[PDB]
Amino acid sequence: NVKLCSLEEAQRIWSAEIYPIMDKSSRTRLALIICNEEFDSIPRRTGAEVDITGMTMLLQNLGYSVDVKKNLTASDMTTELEAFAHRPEHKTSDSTFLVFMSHGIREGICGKKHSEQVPDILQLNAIFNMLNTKNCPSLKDKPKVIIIQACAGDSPGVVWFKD
Amino acid sequence: NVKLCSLEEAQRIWSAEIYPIMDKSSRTRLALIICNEEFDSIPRRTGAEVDITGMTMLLQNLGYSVDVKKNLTASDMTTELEAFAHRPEHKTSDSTFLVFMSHGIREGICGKKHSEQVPDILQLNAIFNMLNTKNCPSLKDKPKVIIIQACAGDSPGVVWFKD
Amino acid sequence: IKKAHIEKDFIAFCSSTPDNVSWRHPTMGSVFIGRLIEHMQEYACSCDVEEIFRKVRFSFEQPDGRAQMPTTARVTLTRCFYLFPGH
Amino acid sequence: IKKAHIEKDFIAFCSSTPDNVSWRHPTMGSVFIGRLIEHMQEYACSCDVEEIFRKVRFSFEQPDGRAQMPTTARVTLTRCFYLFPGH
Repeated sequence: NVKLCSLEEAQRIWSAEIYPIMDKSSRTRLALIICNEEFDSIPRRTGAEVDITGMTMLLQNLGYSVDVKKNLTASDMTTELEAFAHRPEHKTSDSTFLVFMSHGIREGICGKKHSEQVPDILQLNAIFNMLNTKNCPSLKDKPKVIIIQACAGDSPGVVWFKD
Repeated sequence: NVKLCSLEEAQRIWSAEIYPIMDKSSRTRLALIICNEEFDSIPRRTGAEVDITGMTMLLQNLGYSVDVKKNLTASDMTTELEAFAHRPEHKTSDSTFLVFMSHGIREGICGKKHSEQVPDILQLNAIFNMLNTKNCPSLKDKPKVIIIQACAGDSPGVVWFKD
Repeated sequence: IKKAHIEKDFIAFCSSTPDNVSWRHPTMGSVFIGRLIEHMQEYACSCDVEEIFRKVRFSFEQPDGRAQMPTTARVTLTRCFYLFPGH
Repeated sequence: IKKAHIEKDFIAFCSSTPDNVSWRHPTMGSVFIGRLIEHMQEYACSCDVEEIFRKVRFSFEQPDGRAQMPTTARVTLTRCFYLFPGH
């Protein structure tokens, strides 16, 4: 589904300001999609399957082995992220993608059990921490792309004007 | 002090994915530098004058009228930012630069009276808010560049490894 | 022992600005995700991810109907990240 | 009345990553500021600000001595911002 970079296009791009790409035959690229659709106290995220399909197909076609996890608390998300960061395939990888899709608030991403009374939130800060050089040494010097589909609060994010 | 963009260079760059530049003769570009050097409870930021000089000269040579404010509390910084956002010159400007130079912590930029006991902090959130489309309508659709020289916490920001 | 940066080579791309809503059609999917796939499909061949993400942001420029503005956050990419699709 | 995005066309460039120190020589000035001036001086003519800022980040790549990593934050630039120095 992705337009291909031709040999003359890759040569045109290639100098020392580009992340090195590993040999196609030996590399083990990994990506993770966490998507919450069903919640304890928030309406079902209908249409999430369309998102899961599109992102999985795209990332696979970009060369990534894609793992999909569904309907998790912030704690389970944390465990999953910890397991993902420790995967030995990252050592023979050149990059990674992390996709989070859920309800969201200003504080962060909503776990399946989130409520205004009892918060269940994965912070953006925690995501970075779990994938940094200390906790994920295998991705040191390698691009880590984090994609988030969620609200960052409940404001429509607009201002009105006459003129 | 800035290498000039030649006529053939500007033509090479010029299509619809670039911020429009206003006519040199009619435009009134503004920039603001806030630099704290002297503090109530933190050691003097020696060498700050070198920073002030360099940034002022650079921004002037890029075409900006530069205002410099020194040794302010978070409240005074706020008032200054509010006054800056309301300046009518922005209507006949195409862009702006905001430079903040101070001691810093994770929460934000330190005012002159900051202490662990009594915090005096300008949040990054507040800076954006004061310069957004509601509070600074004259810079709607125009690039706003914020430059911060400060600590974002007290960690050296490193991890050690054997191999 | 040797020193290394604790945080480097990160980029985050969020569906909306802080405080603000992101939109999702009940059958068509999330607008940001749909827009992201389409731009990655078209531009991964010729643009680095930062450039692609900027192109996604441009597509939301006009605040028509259900307005939102995707944001790039906490960027420590030291080089350009090209996907080199096909390679 | 008409709608407009509350937050758009912003870029922030910070001297270090969250939690982390930035460095300043007592007579030579702040390293990030010095590095920023030098890169703006050289590259404003040919690179947009996002590209310049990435180049600044690259220069800190090796965590030699007093390590720090400048960060681009909260980016809603929808287009490339070229300074066009001289124009």
